[PDB]
Amino acid sequence: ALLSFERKYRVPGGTLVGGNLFDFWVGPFYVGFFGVATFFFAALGIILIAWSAVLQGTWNPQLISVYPPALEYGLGGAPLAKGGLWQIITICATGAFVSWALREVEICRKLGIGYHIPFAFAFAILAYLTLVLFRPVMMGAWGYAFPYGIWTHLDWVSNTGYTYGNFHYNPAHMIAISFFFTNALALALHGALVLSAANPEKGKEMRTPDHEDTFFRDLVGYSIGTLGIHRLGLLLSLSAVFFSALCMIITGTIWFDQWVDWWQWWVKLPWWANIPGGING
Amino acid sequence: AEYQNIFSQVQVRGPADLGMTEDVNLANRSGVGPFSTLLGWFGNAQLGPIYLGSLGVLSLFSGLMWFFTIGIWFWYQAGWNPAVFLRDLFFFSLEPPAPEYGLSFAAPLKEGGLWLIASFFMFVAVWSWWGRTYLRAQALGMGKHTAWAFLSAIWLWMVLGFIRPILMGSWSEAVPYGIFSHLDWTNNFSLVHGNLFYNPFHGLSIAFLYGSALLFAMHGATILAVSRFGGERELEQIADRGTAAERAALFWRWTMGFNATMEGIHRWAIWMAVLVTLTGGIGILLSGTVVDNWYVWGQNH
Amino acid sequence: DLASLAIYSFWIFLAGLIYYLQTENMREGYPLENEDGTPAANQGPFPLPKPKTFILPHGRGTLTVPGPESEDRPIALARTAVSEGFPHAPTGDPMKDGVGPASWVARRDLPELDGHGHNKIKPMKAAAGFHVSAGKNPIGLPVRGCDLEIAGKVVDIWVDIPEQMARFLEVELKDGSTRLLPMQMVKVQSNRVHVNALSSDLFAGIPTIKSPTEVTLLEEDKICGYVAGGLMYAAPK
Ligand code: BCL
Ligand code: BCL
Ligand code: BCL
Ligand SMILES: CC[C@H]1c2cc3[nH]c4c(c3C)C(=O)[C@H](C(=O)OC)c4c3nc(cc4[nH]c(cc(n2)[C@@H]1C)c(C(C)=O)c4C)[C@@H](C)[C@@H]3CCC(=O)OC/C=C(\C)CCC[C@H](C)CCC[C@H](C)CCCC(C)C
Ligand SMILES: CCNc1nc(NC(C)(C)C)nc(SC)n1
Ligand SMILES: [Cl-]
Ligand SMILES: [Fe+2]
Repeated sequence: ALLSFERKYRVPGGTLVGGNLFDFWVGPFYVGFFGVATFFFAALGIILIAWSAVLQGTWNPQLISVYPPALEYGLGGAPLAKGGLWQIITICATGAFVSWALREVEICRKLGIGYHIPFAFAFAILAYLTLVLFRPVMMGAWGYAFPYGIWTHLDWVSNTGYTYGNFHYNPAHMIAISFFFTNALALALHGALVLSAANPEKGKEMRTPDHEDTFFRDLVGYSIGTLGIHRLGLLLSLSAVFFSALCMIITGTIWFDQWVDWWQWWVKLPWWANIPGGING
Repeated sequence: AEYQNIFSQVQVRGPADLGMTEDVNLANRSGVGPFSTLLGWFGNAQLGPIYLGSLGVLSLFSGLMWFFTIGIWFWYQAGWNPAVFLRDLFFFSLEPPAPEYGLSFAAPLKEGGLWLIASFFMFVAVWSWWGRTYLRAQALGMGKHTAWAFLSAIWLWMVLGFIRPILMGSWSEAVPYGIFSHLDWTNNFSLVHGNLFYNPFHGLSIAFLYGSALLFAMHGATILAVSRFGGERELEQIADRGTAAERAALFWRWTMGFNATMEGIHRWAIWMAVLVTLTGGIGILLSGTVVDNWYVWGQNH
Repeated sequence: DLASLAIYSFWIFLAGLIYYLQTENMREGYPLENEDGTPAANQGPFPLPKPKTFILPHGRGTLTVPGPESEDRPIALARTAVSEGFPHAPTGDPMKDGVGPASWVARRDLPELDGHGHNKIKPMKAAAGFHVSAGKNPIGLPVRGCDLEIAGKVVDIWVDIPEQMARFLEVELKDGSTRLLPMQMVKVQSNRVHVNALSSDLFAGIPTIKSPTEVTLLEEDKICGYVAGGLMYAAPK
């Protein structure tokens, strides 16, 4: 079925591959070549998870966990049961995400809007590929990647983190968190502001953008504006994920020690490093 | 290539907007600040004016007293040595009283009393500011959404610094005032409580923090993608649906089977972000007071 | 146990919050329709939200949503298929008819107003004090389509006054009339302004503004829609 204003937008065109062969919708969903590709990769990855589950001897989603190959496998293929299922499921995940993105692009072209959304979803994909592909390759083994299970992947984050002491001390981890925290702060404020102008005090007319500007000027001495804030939210979220990828791609590839050691570039600097007093002297 | 509307091609400067009067007392509104061509590439160029009423100055003064209290203690830990100050700035820590003193304000200055004085000033400074986000909105005839979402953040803060330590019987359970020390306190907190990954409220808080980055990336991209139909002007799209709103919704309906509206997405936004600190506060509040070990607790319930 | 009670309570709250949020996001576009325009049998599991009302400023009346919903304009499209889920082909010129990526909405035929009731968007020539403060000044530069021919010259910039930003470029054509091009569909360069969306001969097709010092929300949608429609429909040149 259709939204009341949707019909006028359901025209032929926009596809990158297949011509008009896959140029149709199932219910609300656009299909396209990349919709059948997504389905093929998602169908196959889910079947392989369920195969992994029959092998593990459980149906409980809380317990199902597809581990990657042992480290001793390096970057070779492994037998289905001992990491091969993870390797294929990862290939299927990657092809699904990339296909989902290319499908978003087809949808952008049909509606004549910018490609900002798939460009943005690509950063999430690159972060995934950092943990699952780029870092493991630079480190020498697929086993360094995270296992596909609801709780076992958390344990991976715990084990990987504590290999380098407190991971808080990773300077790129600090920047990423700063961007994450600032992102949620910004989203709360933007969502509030628009809502506060659209849904004002009882017995008041709907507010204008000038009110939105004036509120943030009164409160903080600066309004970034309607365009600026949507630019900012995009910048913050993307930056957060970029510095996430960065802080992991350097961990175990060019940095191997406890991360707290990084900060001696400042403390144990020759001139003030000897001076008596403070914490580190 | 195609222009992306991330940075402006041409800036435009005009008479500064002094802003909406409404019920604002203009006596407390400052003069207009100057324009920033650097900021103008990305957002607005105008700086100010700002409102600074009886409550805003109280907040500024208590916030500064907090900074000057942390600062005077950092200098004393440095032995009044400016070179040592810069080198160990991130390692200094105003720690709370030890457990022996419990919830008493009777601790000597050098062993946690100064922490209590800092905490007083920060308590006055945050609540003064929260009253301010409320009053600014009231005077402009706006909703109180900014104040109510701000209470969510204050709640997590209130739990870490005040409500949890009080139910635990000692100020020593509170968070120390230091860059690196507050991270170490955060790590010990999880170790002590049997891995905070297994605190279901911590996992919710993560879902919402990750989900805030997801949602703002989605909405920021969406609006920039329909800014060619004036989509950033969200209030006129709410009052009078334009093709910007329509295309945006259909992008997502076609992509994931369902969509928002121009107003409605900002409800998704305010809750996604608010639930970060709301769940997080609950989860911290329950650690130690009700559940000693989250991993253990998880394997039974 | 109290933590169990908390977590279980929250999942109850969250399902209630999602339900509320999804109905809040049905205040436009619903109820869903079949392809022939009639109301669809299947409407999903969430109910239509009970109406709300915004009182618009400057005597502009009130919007009730959800409520009586129509396109209130002719849609030049035809069904491609007997069953549902298939495209609808333009019966005419999709650019001039307003369909597909060239689409527009029947918005109020009045200009967006700022907070003091004046026009939000005005040409810089009628905007006391406004000048180009940074980047390349496009006024006086040739405007070039994607067939590389010159459609005209930029004669002004239309600015959003409250936000202080350039929204449209007013461009003079061969015949001497002018048209507005959205600023986020142009690339301003050191010696010309390039418009990837449109070929030169198609600039005259951009719908026109009634009054020469103001633009209505209806005209902006018609304009913006037509230009972005060029990415699909002018592309074979
Ligand atoms: C003891 C553990 C360590 C620690 C160890 C690690 C490790 C190890 C890592 C992190 C990483 C991160 N840590 Mg840490 N971290 C610690 C403490 C903290 C603290 C804190 C409060 O103290 C904070 C705020 C953070 C914050 C963060 C983030 C900055 C970052 C994860 C975001 C990310 O990468 O997104 C990226 C987003 C994705 C990967 C999502 C991918 C999405 C894909 C493309 C789509 C999936 C589609 C799906 C299958 C479809 C579903 C279908 C239907 C819906 C049903 N950490 C402690 C000190 N942290 C990680 C990082 O930076 O990785 C890049 C990382 O590897
Ligand atoms: C980023 C650094 C670490 C990491 C650190 C953490 C930490 C720490 C936590 C999680 C938590 C979660 N992580 Mg994780 N997580 C990582 C990478 C992934 C990947 C991936 C393919 O890249 C996926 C799909 C997930 C998915 C998940 C969710 C199961 C869970 C809630 C997060 C959320 O809502 O985000 C925001 C996204 C949305 C709001 C969109 C909805 C996404 C839905 C809910 C995800 C469903 C996943 C589904 C079960 C996958 C199977 C698909 C089927 C086979 C078809 N993570 C990397 C390896 N993750 C939390 C948890 O509670 O774990 C149990 C948690 O505390
Ligand atoms: C080893 C350490 C533990 C850990 C221990 C903790 C602890 C302990 C906590 C968290 C908390 C959080 N953790 Mg953790 N956390 C870990 C690993 C992770 C990982 C991961 C591995 O990927 C992730 C994604 C996270 C993610 C998160 C967040 C969801 C959550 C913080 C939300 C927030 O917004 O705080 C930032 C926001 C605030 C603190 C609000 C404060 C706002 C105040 C009022 C503002 C004052 C400003 C001040 C006056 C000065 C500046 C003003 C200037 C003038 C500008 N954690 C590891 C496993 N984590 C917190 C939580 O809620 O958990 C349930 C928390 O307490
Ligand atoms: C880069 C900034 C942030 C971001 C942005 C972002 N995410 C996005 C987008 C954008 C712009 C989309 O357009 C796209 C979307 O359509 O969302 C509605 C998306 C998306 N982000 C999603 C999830 C997601 N994003 C996340 C993060 C982020 N997304 C970043 C923080 C996260 C986490 C963990 O933080 C998750 C879980 C999806 C809702 C959606 C992409 C949906 C998709 O790709 O569909 C095709 C694939 C399937 C239907 C299933 C594939 C099945 C696989 C073959 C099997 C699963 C294998 C998997 C590796 C196992 C996981 C087990 C875990 C327990 C570890
Ligand atoms: C109308 C847009 N105004 C506006 N201004 C600002 N200013 C800062 C710098 C605090 C983000 N924020 C918002 S929402 C964050 N909106
Ligand atoms: Cl005030
Ligand atoms: Fe918005």
